[PDB]
Amino acid sequence: GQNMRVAFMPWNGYNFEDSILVSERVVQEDRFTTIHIQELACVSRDTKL
Amino acid sequence: DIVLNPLGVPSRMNIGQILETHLGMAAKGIGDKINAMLKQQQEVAKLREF
Amino acid sequence: RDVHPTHYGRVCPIETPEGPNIGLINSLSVYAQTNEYGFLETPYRKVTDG
Amino acid sequence: ARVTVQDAVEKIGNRFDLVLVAARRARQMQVGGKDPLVPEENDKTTVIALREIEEGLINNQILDVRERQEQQEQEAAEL
Amino acid sequence: EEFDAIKIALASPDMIRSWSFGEVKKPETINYRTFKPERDGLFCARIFGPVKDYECLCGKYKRLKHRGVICEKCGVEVTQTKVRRERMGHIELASPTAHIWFLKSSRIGLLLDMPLRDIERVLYFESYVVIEGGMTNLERQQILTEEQYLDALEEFGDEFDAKMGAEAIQALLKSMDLEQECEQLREELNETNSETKRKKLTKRIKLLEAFVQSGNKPEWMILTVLPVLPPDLRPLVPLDGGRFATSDLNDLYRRVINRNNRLKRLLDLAAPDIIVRNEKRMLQEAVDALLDNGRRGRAITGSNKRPLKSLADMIKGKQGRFRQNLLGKRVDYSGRSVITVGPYLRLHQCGLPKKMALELFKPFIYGKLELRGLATTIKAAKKMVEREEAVVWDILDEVIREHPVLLNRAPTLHRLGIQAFEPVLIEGKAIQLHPLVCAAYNADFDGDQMAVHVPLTLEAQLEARALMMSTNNILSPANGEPIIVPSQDVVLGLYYMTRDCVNAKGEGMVLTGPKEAERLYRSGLASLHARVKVRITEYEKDANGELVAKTSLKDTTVGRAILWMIVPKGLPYSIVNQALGKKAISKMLNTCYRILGLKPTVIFADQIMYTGFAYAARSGASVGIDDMVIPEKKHEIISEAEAEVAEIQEQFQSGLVTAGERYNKVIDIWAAANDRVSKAMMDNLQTETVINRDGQEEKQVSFNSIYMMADSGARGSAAQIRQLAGMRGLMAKPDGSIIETPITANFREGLNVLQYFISTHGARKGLADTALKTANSGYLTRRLVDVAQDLVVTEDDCGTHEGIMMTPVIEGGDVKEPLRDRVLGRVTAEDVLKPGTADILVPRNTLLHEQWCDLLEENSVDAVKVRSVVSCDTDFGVCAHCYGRDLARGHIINKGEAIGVIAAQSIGEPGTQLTMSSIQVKNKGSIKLSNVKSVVNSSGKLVITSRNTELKLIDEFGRTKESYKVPYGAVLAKGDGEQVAGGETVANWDPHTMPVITEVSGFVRFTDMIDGQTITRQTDELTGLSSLVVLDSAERTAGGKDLRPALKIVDAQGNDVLIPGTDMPAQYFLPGKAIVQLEDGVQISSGDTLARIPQGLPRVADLFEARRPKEPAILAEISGIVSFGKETKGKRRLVITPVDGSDPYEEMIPKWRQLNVFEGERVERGDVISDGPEAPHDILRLRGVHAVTRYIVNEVQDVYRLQGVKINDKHIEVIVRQMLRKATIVNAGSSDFLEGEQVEYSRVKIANRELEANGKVGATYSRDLLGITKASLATESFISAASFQETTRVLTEAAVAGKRDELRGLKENVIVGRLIPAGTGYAYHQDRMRRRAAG
Ligand SMILES: [Mg+2]
Ligand SMILES: [Zn+2]
Ligand SMILES: [Zn+2]
Repeated sequence: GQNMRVAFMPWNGYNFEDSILVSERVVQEDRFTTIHIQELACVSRDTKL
Repeated sequence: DIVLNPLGVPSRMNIGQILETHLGMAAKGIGDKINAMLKQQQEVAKLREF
Repeated sequence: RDVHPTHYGRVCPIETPEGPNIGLINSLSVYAQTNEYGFLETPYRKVTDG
Repeated sequence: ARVTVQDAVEKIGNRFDLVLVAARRARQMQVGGKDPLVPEENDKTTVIALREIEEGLINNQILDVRERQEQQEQEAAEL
Repeated sequence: EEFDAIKIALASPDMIRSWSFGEVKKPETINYRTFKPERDGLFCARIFGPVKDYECLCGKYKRLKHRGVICEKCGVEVTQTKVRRERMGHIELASPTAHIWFLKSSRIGLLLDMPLRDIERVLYFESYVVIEGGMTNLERQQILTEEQYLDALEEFGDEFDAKMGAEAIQALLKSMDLEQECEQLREELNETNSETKRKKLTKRIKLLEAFVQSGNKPEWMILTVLPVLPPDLRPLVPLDGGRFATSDLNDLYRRVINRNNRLKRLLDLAAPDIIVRNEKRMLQEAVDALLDNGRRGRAITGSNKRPLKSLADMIKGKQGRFRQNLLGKRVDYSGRSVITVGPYLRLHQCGLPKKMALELFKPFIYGKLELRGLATTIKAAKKMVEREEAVVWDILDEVIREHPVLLNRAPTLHRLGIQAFEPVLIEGKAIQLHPLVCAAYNADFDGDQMAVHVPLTLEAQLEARALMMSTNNILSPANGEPIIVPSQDVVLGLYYMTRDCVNAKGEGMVLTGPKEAERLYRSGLASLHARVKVRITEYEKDANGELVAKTSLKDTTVGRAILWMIVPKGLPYSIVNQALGKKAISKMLNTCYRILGLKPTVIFADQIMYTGFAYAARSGASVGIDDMVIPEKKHEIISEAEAEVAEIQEQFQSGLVTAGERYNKVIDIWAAANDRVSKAMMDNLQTETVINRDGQEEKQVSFNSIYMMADSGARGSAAQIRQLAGMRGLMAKPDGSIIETPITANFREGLNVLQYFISTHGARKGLADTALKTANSGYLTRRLVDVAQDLVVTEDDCGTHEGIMMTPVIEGGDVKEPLRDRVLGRVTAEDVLKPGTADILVPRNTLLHEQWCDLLEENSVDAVKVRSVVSCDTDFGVCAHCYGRDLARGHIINKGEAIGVIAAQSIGEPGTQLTMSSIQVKNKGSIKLSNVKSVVNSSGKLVITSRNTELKLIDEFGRTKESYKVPYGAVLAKGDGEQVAGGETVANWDPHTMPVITEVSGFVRFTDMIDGQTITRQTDELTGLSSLVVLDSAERTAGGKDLRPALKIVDAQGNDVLIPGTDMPAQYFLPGKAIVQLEDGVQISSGDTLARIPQGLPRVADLFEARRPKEPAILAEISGIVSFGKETKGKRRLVITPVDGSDPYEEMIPKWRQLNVFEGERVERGDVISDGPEAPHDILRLRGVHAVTRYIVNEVQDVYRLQGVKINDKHIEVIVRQMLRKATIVNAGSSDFLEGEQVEYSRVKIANRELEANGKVGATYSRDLLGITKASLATESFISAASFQETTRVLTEAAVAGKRDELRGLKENVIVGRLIPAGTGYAYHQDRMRRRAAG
């Protein structure tokens, strides 16, 4: 994972029951970005027609 | 960066998590002086002592 | 599914899922090996007269 | 009204008849083209029924009367 | 379309011919190359019909010139489609073979007076059988072997009837007429009605006249013409890979159809009879295999080496069509997401994400597009939905306003499983909730999947508004306290907001308005916790619901002034003048809707978490390492703990102390050391905070927010703050050993390796248990909704008479459940009084709400008659005046709301956490003990000579405070009707003996007991004096084991000293372990001791299972004198004697258990005789019904109350009222002799026959109690009994009965799809029934 500077206080109910909170700085420096590679295919057949 | 709920510490008995957080405060606590001494760009033999 | 005290050093007691297969899936320890017959083994340092 | 209906249940006394009295009254506002009795304040077809029940202008007995005054005159138009 | 009922019968061979459309002959299915079906196959068009419409196979008839003809060259029908699921097929069989449900479920062996292994002797053609004896040396149903069959041919040849095969059973059933059978059975039943002859024979009589009334014929038990499943439900479809796939049925027919053809080909060639009989084996293997594969032997398998799916597994179990496609289903207009929390909302609004809500309302968007006319056509609107014009976001915004939506979470625990909100659209990809309702679902915010639903119709669009908006239920139906309790973080900052300390500057200043009281905080002049007098302005309804004002100052802090702006003018100041933990806030919430209505509380709850979180963030609460402090009075105490465990390490090696007692001593000192370390750490977190203020030093409450977390009890408690400080107590290996050395050190100074390893057992034993319990419990909840499904409140007030009297449960300890809190929500069973005599408060029925619980509370009442659900006697239901207050709404229940589900739900839900002498009175009190027989001792005090006595500690009034049970043979030092002292042991005796104490006074002699004949004499070794020691039954010699050794208490003459006040003699007829101390001639007095007789969720599983225990403490049939039976030929017997009636009875008793009564003692009927737990059915047979249920609801409520889960008793009451849904009848006159029937129907017919029709021509009844595995099974309906368990034995026993169904149950009204006769639909279903009166 990554390192990040962490605090500890209740906020305006955004950490009510185990729910964690970010800034935009952790998205601007893109430290939590992943890539994915999916797969698509197509087949060609012969029918009776 | 990250804010989270401080009411998860005693009722999971995870005093290891509070124990982890202090070291990382020290982990950059050596690193920042290195960044304080590299851009200010003092010397080699000042650094090798530190 | 219970952990016998012969699991010590050969099969770890923490690394297991918490689904319905909770007592079945187990992993071996760090330094364990497989003997020539098939039994498990674990190293120990031999004390000789203290 | 909007979030509650609790003062209207006094106006009947039953929970489940409060379902069917608005179920009839809102049904005629959908396909018939009848006019409401309480002003809208920009609401859909279902919630404007419960205001009239809160003001008591729609009750289970009285709803048939406006059909009965209609039914006694609708067959009067043909014969 | 609409039908009234459902009906079963047996299918005729001619009735199978009627429905069918063609006789299948050839087993082909598709012509292999061009994918078209072949004639007379499993997909033949001449039988079943088309695939297309108006298109023939050979292509002869086209262009609709040929409309009304079948295309004769190809035989395909012409007419309209959707017929491929409706028609059925038939096949002819060569030899008629036997069905499989009537063989090894047998219903023919019952009917043909033969065991099933001997009727199997015909169906494999190993044994002949005889139809009828023409010559009378042979008889009907004679088993003959093959060579013995040939001896029959060598005797007569033609004058007897004996075949071998499945044809014979067909001929056997045609032979007997049922009338001269059944009329002979009733002629045979009356002569000998012994018990094994009784119930066995009438089971035939249950079925035999049933066949007459059903009108069927028992030859239809054997099929000759087999039906065929339609071609759609066994499909053969080309796949996405270009191959095919068939269901398993469409080759099993190719077993039957092929083995049919091999028979008809064979018989016209006339093979010998070892080949032909082998053919009729395989059809009976194959007509088995169509009906069932895994029943009769090794199953028939396909190529995958797995069993083939039969026709029975279509209906059997959870894999079948019942629980996977009929009751639950899939539904459209649906979706799911991860859940998350957004606290900016109000209470009824929930989130809904954008690009989820575009598909979820796609029919709504098209209609409003065609109504405004911005879309020209439907396909254009689908063209414009990808354009995403801004008005599409407006039209969606137009349509989502005030259109409710359902929220779900699987699995549904109880009634709050689904609610209904109004949506508010955000731009993300997640569902937002309101934070207060997470505790209602038991959903935590860690990655669930909550699902949405959209109600289509106009009624459900009202039904979300009318019943399941989040405001309209804040009362959870388990117990009348709100589920909208502040949960986890809201209680933190609000506890911060009310706090007392002297630290804050500006303390003692006076604030005039609460408005400007906030002003001093907000610019930052003093902290919120500092004491300054504030003018407060409150309002009360002390007039006739009318507000008056009062205004004054009160000495409080400035924080409590700010919270005053939220309570809406209707409750005094004292609710927020306190420390305000979670014990206070929830009962503050209960106070509002008690007084103020409902509209304030939804606003009052909403204004909590607004001001709750906003001050917590202004507060800030953290946690640190040195914040949780390790004290100083622990390790020196551990240094004392090393100074005592090293001591008995040495004393163990000496050989003085044992092993097991040493195991009790280290657990005496180390487990109590969890409490010795408790006083060091609580002292070091309570009053270590010292902030001085205008003095030397001071004391106050804590400033760590760790105590302030713990005393709230959201997360953390008195024990949970200890393991953060010291050792975490004790550990146990789950194999069975509890260690002598548990943890000593703590979480801040480390754990050792072996201490870490043993502490794994505390996890993995418990962690695997949660899942298993969860699995068991969901099975239990399914088995609770089944037995209680029928209850709806049909009538308002049945008007029956008295029922249960109510008593508190506080015996054995302190006040546990007050009498007011059980009787709340119930009604008065009668006109009940006040202790001021003849002051009645009720005309026989009032709702007992909290306003009248005041009048109960000022007096001293502890006894009140309560109209239960047991005495309710309406037809098919219960009435409102017998069920009282619906706890979920808060009034009397309206007529038509469902009952049995709401009781079966609220028993099921808490079961997840379910599985994890010298008598001293507390205070003084008057001594009132009744139903006693006591005598004055030689010492002079009270001796307990009766088993029925138990103590009661009474206040100055008459109420009970304490009570303890006292057994026989006990000694007191006090008296009854007197006054005693506090801190006093009033009862003192040796309990380890069961002494043989004596009310009689006189000499004791050595008669009726002879040494060497009755017993032996083993004298006391030390002093020399003993008595004729009474030895055990078999341990003595058998030459005088017949003589009951009777010590005779004698007089100055030496005659029979009787019982005091009666003529019956007093001699103890003692079994063994009776060691008398005093010698011959030693005189006894009143109270002289002659001898001494020394000494989880499965619980809630068995008690509604009605499972019998292993040693039932059986009770007395009748009163009177009791004696002993025979000389234990296996077991002893009990010749008891009634006072005047029939005294014959004796039965087997296992004498080896310690008896209570003896061979000469008197008893009243219905008293404990043997020892142990007691079976509920014997309580039903001996006591009534009220003493049974008052035992049960005492039993199961204590298992929950030990875990601290409050259930109202009204839920558990109605499941025993649906536990008694049957009865066995005693006498006769209109009905059967003894067999079972429904006890609702008895009170109908005795209100018909034993009412004004006759004097008595009906019958009297017993009552039966039946466990939940079959109490659902024997029901007037059958599909509900077919819904869940044992799916073969539910159909077949009803299949030959000729049963029918009036669709009474609600479950059967789910699978038809009509309205449920409950909830809303109870207004509808009363209309359709009365149209059936004249219709
Ligand atoms: Mg959750
Ligand atoms: Zn054709
Ligand atoms: Zn009732």
